[PDB]
Amino acid sequence: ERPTFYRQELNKTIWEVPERYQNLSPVGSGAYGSVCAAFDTKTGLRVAVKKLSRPFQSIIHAKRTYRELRLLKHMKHENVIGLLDVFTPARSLEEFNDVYLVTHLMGADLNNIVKCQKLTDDHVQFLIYQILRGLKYIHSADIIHRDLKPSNLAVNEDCELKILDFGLATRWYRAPEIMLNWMHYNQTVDIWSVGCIMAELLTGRTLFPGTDHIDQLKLILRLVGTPGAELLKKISSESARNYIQSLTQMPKMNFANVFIGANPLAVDLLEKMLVLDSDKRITAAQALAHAYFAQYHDPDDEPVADPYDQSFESRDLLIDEWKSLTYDEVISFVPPP
Ligand SMILES: CCc1nc(-c2cccc(C)c2)c(-c2ccnc(NC(=O)c3ccccc3)c2)s1
Ligand SMILES: CCCCCCCCO[C@@H]1O[C@H](CO)[C@@H](O)[C@H](O)[C@H]1O
Repeated sequence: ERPTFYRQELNKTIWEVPERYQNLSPVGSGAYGSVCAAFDTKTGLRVAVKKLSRPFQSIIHAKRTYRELRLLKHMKHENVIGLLDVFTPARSLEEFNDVYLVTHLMGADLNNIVKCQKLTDDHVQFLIYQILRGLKYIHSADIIHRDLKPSNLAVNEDCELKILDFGLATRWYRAPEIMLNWMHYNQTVDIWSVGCIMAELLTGRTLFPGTDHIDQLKLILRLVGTPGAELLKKISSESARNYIQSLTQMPKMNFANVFIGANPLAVDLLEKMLVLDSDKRITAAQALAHAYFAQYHDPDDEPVADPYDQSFESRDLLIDEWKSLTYDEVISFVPPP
């Protein structure tokens, strides 16, 4: 049957949750809603419960709620945030107004683990491996993260890592094409980010700590060189081309000297991730097979996602339609094993 709910005032609204979730304590809040830590008596897990704010206030809010719930329900992988539970106190669609999402309580992100220090090479292999493993899965669903950074990487005390699309400096890890509003993005935009994160774990220093947009791009070109002919022939914007040919030629730096001291296999991998031309960057699948990850790579335990129907993105529906579709997704949810 339906669980027994209780009501408690938290973050200035009445939260109504199943009695399995105990000891709600706010962690934080913002425009999106707010989040309480709780204990799930049923599973023995520490969890985070998020009450969405204004989920159906407008067409756009409603479609965003639907998008969020669909994504969360589809993501079932150890290195990606997933859903333990979703609930509403409403007993019918007619009563449906509030959506609550439940996931594992997370207490630290990659910045907290790193502390601007060098990590050991073995530690970097393990962390980067997990990121790539999660990215293979995400990319296999025809999804691109687009803003992968340390603040979106949760890590527990066993340094098990999960990719998030939220947080628990902002542009230092972005692909250069993303910062130049290129569109037509490749999934390897995320691989650029992995390269920036990996470099920083090894060296203890941000790779491209630009002061602003143009400075970021200047630091990038100084390392990887100015665009070569092969890259230039794929640029359709006549302003971008003539600006690019007008810059002084700079060669690609010698990565072996830049990251001197590093495992030469790490250097090799960085050379394959941090390529300006997104078409020539290594994929997540290819990177998992790279010799750097030999102690962790298991081709039979690097799973891919089921096909992910994102056709709803192209649709323009009424608020009550998005609301109804969301309600269907709440009611049909089956918790993980
Ligand atoms: C958009 C903003 C956020 N959303 C969630 C969240 C919560 C439940 C379900 C889902 C899908 C996301 C967040 C979440 C999820 C899990 N753990 C946390 N934990 C924390 O924020 C945290 C931070 C410091 C100390 C202790 C705890 C937050 S943060
Ligand atoms: C002056 C700085 C130049 C930055 C060049 C970035 C090149 C990124 O690479 C480009 O990505 C596009 C997808 O986004 C693809 O369509 C192109 O084929 C690919 O070359």
